[PDB]
Amino acid sequence: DETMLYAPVEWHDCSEGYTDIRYEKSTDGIAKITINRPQVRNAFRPLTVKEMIQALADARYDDNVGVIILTGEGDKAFCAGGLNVLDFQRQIRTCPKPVVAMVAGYSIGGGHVLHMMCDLTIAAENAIFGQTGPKVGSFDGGWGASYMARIVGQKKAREIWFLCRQYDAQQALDMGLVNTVVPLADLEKETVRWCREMLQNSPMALRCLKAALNADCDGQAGLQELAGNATMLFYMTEEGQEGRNAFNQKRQPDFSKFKRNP
Amino acid sequence: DETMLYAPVEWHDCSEGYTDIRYEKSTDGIAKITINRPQVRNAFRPLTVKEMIQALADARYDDNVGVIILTGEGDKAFCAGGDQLNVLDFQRQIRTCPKPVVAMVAGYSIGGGHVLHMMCDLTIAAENAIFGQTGPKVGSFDGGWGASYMARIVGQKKAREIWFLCRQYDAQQALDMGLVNTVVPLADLEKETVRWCREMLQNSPMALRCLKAALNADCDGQAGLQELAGNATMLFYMTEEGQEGRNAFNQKRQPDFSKFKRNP
Amino acid sequence: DETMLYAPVEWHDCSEGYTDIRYEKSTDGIAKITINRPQVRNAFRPLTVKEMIQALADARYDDNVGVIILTGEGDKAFCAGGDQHHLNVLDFQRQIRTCPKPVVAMVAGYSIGGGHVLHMMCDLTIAAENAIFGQTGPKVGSFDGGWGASYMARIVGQKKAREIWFLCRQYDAQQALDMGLVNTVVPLADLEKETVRWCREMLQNSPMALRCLKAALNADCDGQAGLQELAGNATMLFYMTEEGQEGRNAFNQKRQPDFSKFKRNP
Amino acid sequence: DETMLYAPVEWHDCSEGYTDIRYEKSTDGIAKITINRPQVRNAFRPLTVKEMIQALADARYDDNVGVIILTGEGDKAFCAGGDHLNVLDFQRQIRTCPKPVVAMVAGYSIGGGHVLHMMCDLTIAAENAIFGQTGPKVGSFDGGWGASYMARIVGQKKAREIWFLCRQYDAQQALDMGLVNTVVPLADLEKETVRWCREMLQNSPMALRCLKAALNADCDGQAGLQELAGNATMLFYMT
Amino acid sequence: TMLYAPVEWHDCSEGYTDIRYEKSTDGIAKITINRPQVRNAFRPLTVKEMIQALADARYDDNVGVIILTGEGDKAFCAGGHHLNVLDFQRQIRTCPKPVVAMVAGYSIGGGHVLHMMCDLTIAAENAIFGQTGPKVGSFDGGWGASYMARIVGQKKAREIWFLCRQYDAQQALDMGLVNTVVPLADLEKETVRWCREMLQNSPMALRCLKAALNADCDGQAGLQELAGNATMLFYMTEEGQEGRNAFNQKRQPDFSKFKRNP
Amino acid sequence: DETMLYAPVEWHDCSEGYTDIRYEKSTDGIAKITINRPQVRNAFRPLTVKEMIQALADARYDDNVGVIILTGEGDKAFCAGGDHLNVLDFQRQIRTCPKPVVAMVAGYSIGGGHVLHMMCDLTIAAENAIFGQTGPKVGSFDGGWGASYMARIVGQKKAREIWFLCRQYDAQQALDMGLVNTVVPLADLEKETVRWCREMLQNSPMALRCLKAALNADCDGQAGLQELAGNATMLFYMTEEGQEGRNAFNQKRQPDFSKFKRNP
Repeated sequence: DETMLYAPVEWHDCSEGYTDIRYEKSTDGIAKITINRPQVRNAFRPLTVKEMIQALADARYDDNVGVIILTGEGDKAFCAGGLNVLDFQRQIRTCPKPVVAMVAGYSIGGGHVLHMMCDLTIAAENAIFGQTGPKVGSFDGGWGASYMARIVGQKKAREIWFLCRQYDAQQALDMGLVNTVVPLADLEKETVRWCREMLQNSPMALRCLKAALNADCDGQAGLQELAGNATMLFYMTEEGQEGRNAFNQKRQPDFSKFKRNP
Repeated sequence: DETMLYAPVEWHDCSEGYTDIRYEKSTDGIAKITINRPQVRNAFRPLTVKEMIQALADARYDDNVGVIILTGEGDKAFCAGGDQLNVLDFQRQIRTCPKPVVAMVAGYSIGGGHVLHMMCDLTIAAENAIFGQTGPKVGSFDGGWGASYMARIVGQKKAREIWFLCRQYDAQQALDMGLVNTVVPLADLEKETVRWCREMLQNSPMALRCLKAALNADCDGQAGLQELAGNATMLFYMTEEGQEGRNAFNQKRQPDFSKFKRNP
Repeated sequence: DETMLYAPVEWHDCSEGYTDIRYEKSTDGIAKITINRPQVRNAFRPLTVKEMIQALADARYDDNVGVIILTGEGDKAFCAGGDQHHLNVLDFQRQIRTCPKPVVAMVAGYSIGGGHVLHMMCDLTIAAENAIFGQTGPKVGSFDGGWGASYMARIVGQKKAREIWFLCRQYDAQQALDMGLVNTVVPLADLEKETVRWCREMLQNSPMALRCLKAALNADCDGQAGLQELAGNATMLFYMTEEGQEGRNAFNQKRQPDFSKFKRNP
Repeated sequence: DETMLYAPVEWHDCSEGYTDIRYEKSTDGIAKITINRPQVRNAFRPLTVKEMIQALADARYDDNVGVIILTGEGDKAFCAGGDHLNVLDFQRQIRTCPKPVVAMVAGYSIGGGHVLHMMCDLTIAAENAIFGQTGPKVGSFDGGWGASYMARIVGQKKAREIWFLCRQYDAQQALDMGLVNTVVPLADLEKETVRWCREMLQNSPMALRCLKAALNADCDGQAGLQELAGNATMLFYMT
Repeated sequence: TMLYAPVEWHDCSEGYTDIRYEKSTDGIAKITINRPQVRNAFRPLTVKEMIQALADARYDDNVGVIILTGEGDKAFCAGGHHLNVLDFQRQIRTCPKPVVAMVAGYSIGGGHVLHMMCDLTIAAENAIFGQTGPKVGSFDGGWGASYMARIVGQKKAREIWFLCRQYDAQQALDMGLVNTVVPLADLEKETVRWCREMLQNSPMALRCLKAALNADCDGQAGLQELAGNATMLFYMTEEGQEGRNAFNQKRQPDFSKFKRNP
Repeated sequence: DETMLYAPVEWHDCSEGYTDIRYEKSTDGIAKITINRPQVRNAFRPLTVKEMIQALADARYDDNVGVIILTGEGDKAFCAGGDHLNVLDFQRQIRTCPKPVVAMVAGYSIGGGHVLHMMCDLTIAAENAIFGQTGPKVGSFDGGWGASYMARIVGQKKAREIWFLCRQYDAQQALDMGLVNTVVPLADLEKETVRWCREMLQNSPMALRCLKAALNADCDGQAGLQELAGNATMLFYMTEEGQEGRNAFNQKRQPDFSKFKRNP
């Protein structure tokens, strides 16, 4: 249990070919995407987004990977800011595996919306959060606004966007913006523990819950994900197989043989 | 297979204990609930509604029933409405019924009775069918599904016309605005309704319940998500991974989900 | 009035015919449904659910009942969840939802899995200092993607909801309180005393008002299902007005309705 | 019956102080707001919009008025569009007006003028009515109720066609796709419109108000809930 | 020290009976309910005046933010025949400039719904919050209930409405019901500071973000606001000026000139 | 103007590297994606989907492309369905594409193939087009946009009929119910589709992307808001007030917005 949860982690490198990020995977199922541009507090540029999309797609399709971690190189910044990033936001959202934001230092502007899109956020004590749109003539009125309101509520979301202040780790925790705050030195340790707890659980259940939680926000786009999971489940049932069996066996499909539950 | 679809239908009575309705079941999986108060155009009383709720509850739990027909006694009225709010529980019941419910309408479907046919997944209408609301004329209204859901069927302009003026509409009018699925001769109302039921009966009962939930989900927010997510939970229990918990419990061990592959 | 709010409560048993639950009513309008399977941390089985549905329907139609308490027998568990694939619990969930009377979860000890969704469905939750909360689904290969997910997010927010479901940890009373999952935490010895005080504060208010407010709060989540409840209440109210009675009068009097006299307000 | 429905209509003038519109009321409960700029096909300018806002508020507050008709001067145009975006205010006022609003359309209902007839609860169209949007042709658009609400009337495929191509549609096309409620001969336009208004006027004004809010609530989230709850509150003060 | 500079209010209350209406050279408009006798409860005329003043502020090009408060230190607004206050709530909501509730003392019943509708709430240490409707049989099931849930969550909203208790400033802050709590003597300088931080930001960004946040709640009504801001943004771009330019240049619009971004 | 609409269209081949589809572009800005498996009535397999995704992404990033046509090789079929859920990504991609996507349907558009034409903004159908779902008949279903979005097109009664009975519908029936935009002779399918595309290409591309996002936003909750707001942000960057932020940084000074109006 605990000892297993805190066992060391061996990161296998998969960064070959990438320029702005590092991409790594552990034997037990964690993929980590790290923004590697600390000279600029890990702000992203178009290439960085293109690379993260590629890396996240890789994780999605790697059947040994169960959880993805998003983080920034170093301890001073997760991501200080930036529009292909809209694609990336959708990709995080629709990923059937949990994505955890591991935040040390600055998570600001587009970088702040990135951590919010992640299913969970594990913050270090030196973490700082905030938006900058209105101070620099910009804004994210998509998930950056509505989804934030679903995390911290309408009063706080309006404060965050309208004033563009910075919030420390404690403030973030108190408003329910991050899931937990740990000392900088234990950030990886704690983040890896949370991932491992999720890895012990049913991947199909996580996938359906994530779609279900998205469906409270995304209208039909959410229904598409939720119903897609239902369809996938249905193919794995006897009645769902009677269809293909109808072909192979070459005959009329017979569902009269199947039961009808209330 | 028209000789099969239009094959004769053998109803079997199950109305013992009911006063205001008849309740019958065909040998091939169709349940029929008939309002039996033709003297007042099949309007419903609270008793009529209680009975309908019981009968529908029965059809839902009867493993031999795949589809349900809702209709009125005779050829002149489906249901003229509340005999001039228990009906609200019945509407929800039709809504969340995991089997298709079909309104077979001859003559009047008015007021509360018009909302009834609308709640049904499909409506098969005789050429003599007449439709419309009466609330505002008689100082009342159904601002629930009677309003919003109607708008998901005929569009906002037509829904506003139907409710604000309270006119009556003939079968062609209903058909043209998409309020009913088909119009057939009065004499063929039952054979045609039965054919539609049989076409649905040849399809997967699980696929139909999932689709019904999915279509409701476009309208019912979280209540819709509950229906849809509830179907996903049933499905999951019928898979290997969805049985590991149970297997694990029975074998006195920890569940191991590493045995299962992570799909993209 | 402290004295009135903390006055002794007089319970009357209405458990006859029930096997898995107790059902009691107080002289001052509180109905209490108690899961009575403490040997299994009050886990529910199909019979238990059929019984709660029936007791809740009774409370719903009892004009002398204004509030309903849901709880578990003893101090060790509220409800540990489903017992050892039938899903009648979903009907029960909808029944709690559409009940026009406030439903309060009184939680001592464990509220886990399906048992956790039950307290969340309740309008309010009063927790004892020994209460423990959490889901188990993913940990045991199952899930509740209905109100158990979406409605939970409307209570604690999306970050916490994903955490609660993805990790399946257990949370203590202060943890739950801090995240807005329960309404208050009180000593275990005073659980019923405070719960009854909360019920009585609600009982001082208008049943019709609570009914409309509950429907309005549901409507922010339940789309057309929510509008149905809200519109049903408007319909009730309308029937209690002179304009709404002119229809029936015209009929009784078999003349045409005349709404000409009624003002057409802004 | 029909005799009552088709009885002569007698308009009393309430246009004093208005420049771009006419405003009249019948004693049987109809208020009529007419855009009066036929020289430019009844296109509205900012002044026209504040006047309409002002006339609609008057109508809402006149307890003897149960239904409002919005129309254009003459037989050639209902409203050919905008010539400040205060029309968004007017769209919301029509929406939240507790009384039915009927668009009476002769000729052109185009661009901003098309969105105006759609906002109205009902649309009675003459045989010469022509409908359509123009935004994308002229490099603008109405992505509010002009898009979403339109989809709730004619469906998503048609709404995308109307907006993406900006064609003009005749009265028969409009009727077939559910865009207008009826089509009548140009000379019977007011006669039929007034008939529809009188049928509504025979009904419960409280019922109409609650239903309109209920139908808005299927589209306007919490803002629709606010209207509906406001009605429950009004009903409560009568129990 | 620019944020805490003194504030010069200019009176614009001429003609009003129930309210005071003032403007700062700085760009802040302040609508003050002036009925301390009755704890600043509003009557229909008060609402009519508040609607008129808020419209003035909306149309005053020099005003960027609006403050709503009650006269004195004992009450913001104790509550409320015509329900014109519903129109005022919708006007606060659709106002393209942020509206800040400055609360000293009681914000109860209809007065509580009023502070909630405001984008932000600044409370003094002596502020008291809560509903009273069911105590009287009345109720606000519009934004008064659903919107409150979007602020404090469903459990807390049902509690607030069903029991009708009073909550102090700390409790309101702990639930996320108000944005901050400051001493009574600092209420105005703090509120002015928050306003000035907003006044330094892009007004166009703030209006877009306010519509985006409303849009998560108000369905098509919120879409109308957001799209309307899009239409306004479009008229200020080269492509959105091709129609007007084509006409002035006596020629047909030509959009082939413009790029088609991804 | 009609002369221009019916001018010939020259397609330039961009099919290099594709196995299951053809991908072509006209000089006036039309990108066409053709499912090229007529021997199986143009059913898609996972590879087909991956290729369609790549081609649509290319069309999206091609500044010279303003409209996209999706069609199937030959006159007998648009797409007969699946030949495995990567198609869901493709549906999302058609939805969020900031350029109009037009389904050009000859013959069969069934099952997964029917949902595909429905996801397109518009559908131009030939006289011989046939439409329908098959899920429940073969123990499958599309409860996402296949259900809810369909209902936003033809209404809830028709949607329930289409899914529960799994019948086939001819071109006239489809037109009648609002499932397709127009029906043209088979021989003119190409001609008419290009005309419609050309009508769109004369309009503002920015206006079209904004309207498409606004129309999606009536269905897709926060996912639709992301799209609409994303367009608002793009518009904002093209205004002087948006540019003050970038210019400030560029000019080495803190941003100042006092210069801009505070419009009502």
